[PDB]
Formats: sequence, C-alpha cells, structure tokens
Amino acid sequence: SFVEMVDNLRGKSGQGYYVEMTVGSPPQTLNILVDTGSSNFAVGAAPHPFLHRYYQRQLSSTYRDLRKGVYVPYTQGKWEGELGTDLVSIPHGPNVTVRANIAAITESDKFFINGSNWEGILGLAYAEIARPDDSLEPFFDSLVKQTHVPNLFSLQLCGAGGSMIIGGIDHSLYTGSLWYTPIRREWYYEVIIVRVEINGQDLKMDCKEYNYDKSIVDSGTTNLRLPKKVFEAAVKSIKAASSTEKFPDGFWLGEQLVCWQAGTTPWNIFPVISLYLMGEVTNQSFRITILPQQYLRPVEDVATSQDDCYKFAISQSSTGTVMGAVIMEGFYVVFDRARKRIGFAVSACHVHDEFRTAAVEGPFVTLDMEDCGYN
Ligand SMILES: CCCCNC(=O)[C@H](C)C[C@H](O)[C@H](CC(C)C)NC(=O)[C@H](CCSC)NC(=O)[C@H](CC(C)C)NC(C)=O
Repeated sequence: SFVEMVDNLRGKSGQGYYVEMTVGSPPQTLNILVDTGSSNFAVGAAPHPFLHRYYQRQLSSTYRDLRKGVYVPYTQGKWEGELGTDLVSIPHGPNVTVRANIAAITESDKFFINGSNWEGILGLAYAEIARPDDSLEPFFDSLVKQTHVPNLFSLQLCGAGGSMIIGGIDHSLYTGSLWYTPIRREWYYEVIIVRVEINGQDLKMDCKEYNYDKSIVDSGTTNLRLPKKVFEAAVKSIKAASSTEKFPDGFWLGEQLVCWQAGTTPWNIFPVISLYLMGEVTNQSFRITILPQQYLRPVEDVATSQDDCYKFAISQSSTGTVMGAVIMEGFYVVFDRARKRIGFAVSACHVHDEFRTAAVEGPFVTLDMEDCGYN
C-alpha cells in the first residue's frame, strides 16, 4: 500500500531530504524539507535569490488568513512569516487532502540554501515546540485528525534520496529486527543515550553527560552533534585511532575537508561509533553502530579533480545531542507516535565495506538507565 510512497524523498544529507507537496487551489507544487526537529510547516511565500518557485496565496481559492505573525529560530537559520490555513496534499503519499496551518515565509536569514531545490519545511515533531505556541496544531497532527492515517511514520534516508512512509512501516526497506527506544517527552523526539563506545571501548562518562540538556532525533540536521565534554572525548578517541595519518585541525572542526586518491580512502583507520539507546524493558538497551562511511560526509573537490574528499560530520553543540542525517542514513527509523517510541533497524540502502557493517544489536543490560536523563 506503501509502494507508492517508497522512494519519495530526494536530496542529500548535506542539504536535507525533501518530499513533494501541493498547497492551494488550484494545487501549487513545492518541494518541502522533512524535519523531525521542528513542528512548523512553512513555505517561501515571496521571491528570494535561492528559491525557484513559491507559495502564492493570491492564487488559492482555499487560502484563509489567520491574521497572526509568526517567527521561528533554528540552531542555524530563522524566518518570519504570517499564519493561515489551506488544503495540502502529498502526491507520492497517502491519497488524502487536509486543511493545515501554513506559515507564509516573508522574511528569512540563513534558512534557504542556494540551489537546495526545496522551498519549504515540514515540522514533524510535537505541538509543544511549535510557534507561536503549542496551540498551533502541527501538520501531522492535522493529518491524523482529519483522516484515517495511523499516527505513525518512518524515514529511510540514503547516502551516495530516500523514502518517507506515512502511516506505517514498509518491511521491505529494512533487514533484521526493529529495536524500539522510548520517547522521553513528546516535544522533540527526545531519546536517552545510556552508553557510548569507540571501536568497542567505552567512552566512560556519566551517561548524564551524553544527554546533557537533551538528545533528539532530527532529520533536519546534517551532522552528529554532541555536547561539549562528549565531543572532546569522541574527537580525542577518533584522532588516536586514525593517528596513522594527519589532517588539519580545521578538519576536526568540520571547516576544511580532506581528500584522497580515488578509491584509496583509508576507511579501516577510522573507528566505528556505537550509541546505546534505552530499551522498552527494564534494564535493557540496544546499540546502533555507525561506520566512518557515515560520519565522513562526501563533498566535491576544492580543486575540482578526480579525488575523494570528505568533511568530518561530527560537530559539538550546546543544546544537547542531535542525531542528524549521518546517523539516520544507515538505518530505517520508525517514529511510532501512537506508542510513544522510536524504532531502529538496519536499512536496506546501507553503507558498508567488505569488512565492517552498520548494525542494530540487542538486548543489552544497563543498570539505572533512568539516571541518564538530565534534569
Ligand atoms: C522552533 C523550535 C524547533 C527548533 N528546532 C531546531 O532548530 C532543530 C534542532 C534543527 C533544525 O532541523 C534545522 C533545520 C534547517 C532547515 C534550518 N537544522 C539546523 O539548524 C542545522 C544546524 C547545524 S549547526 C550549523 N542545520 C543543518 O543541519 C544544515 C541545513 C539542513 C537543511 C541540511 N546543514 C548543514 C551541513 O549545516
């Protein structure tokens, strides 16, 4: 039933994954970015150097002005707009139409990306973090109220777009079993990390430090963003492992890239990172393991030649752990809102060399996990 939805996302992790949508009457087609780390549905409503097309309320016989302004700040980028509702559909998604809140973006700064090909954002998180306030029902909440679509969706993001299955799970998109971790509070998709390992060696820190502030799953972020103390520990460990070679310190900052002769990338000298997530049962957890093929993001050669260049896709943050696209790529992620939990399984479009492989493994024991959440 979900075949029609398989393969409905385009783009990369560097600029985000988008799905096609239409708004207004007659329908206007726009590419909307899929963001599980916000809760506001917004589209460009005015010309802009980086936009190809945009929403034109003046041409929709179904547009309703809510006469309220709105503003949304992200970790990077922000926009001002005016609220209002209209009919929305997803072509390669469930065959339904819903009336949902839409912010018409009129002002923005560092939000749209030059030639990203998406002109809007779809916040798939909960109302609590919606702007102006939790009274502005987010798109998915509308979708679930107005139709019979199950309160559940899943993402499969692929590297070098992917698929977003609305309303269910598509068993052909993953191998192995699904492992679920509880959603701690329904605002972000907040999860609890209970242990971290680099090449099998535990980072040995207070697990509280891993969730310092919070840990969220956000398809709208590229990198794997870690808290100050954790980022330091991780980078020190990854350096040691790959000390067999040298890179600029601007590299460990994600600033300057690193290149190698085509097909000679020393994958083996880079460690695998394991994140242990809290489980569904007392004292049990599972772990997902990501390969260096995931946290080293491919970019185009600075001198535009025939080399393989990469950027370090692990940066630090002050807002807690963020599991961005580089982490979600290897995996098939189920956002089971109905049962307040998030599932992981090895993706079908999985990275891998002929030696190591991304994995989801369990069960594990972890004593006193509930003492990992920060308060
Ligand atoms: C208003 C309450 C919700 C606020 N939520 C957020 O800000 C969540 C955590 C982050 C959002 O998902 C937001 C979406 C962008 C389209 C603006 N992403 C971001 O703010 C991050 C910040 C990384 S630190 C330089 N930006 C990114 O990940 C960008 C753009 C993506 C479209 C690929 N990519 C890179 C490589 O910098």
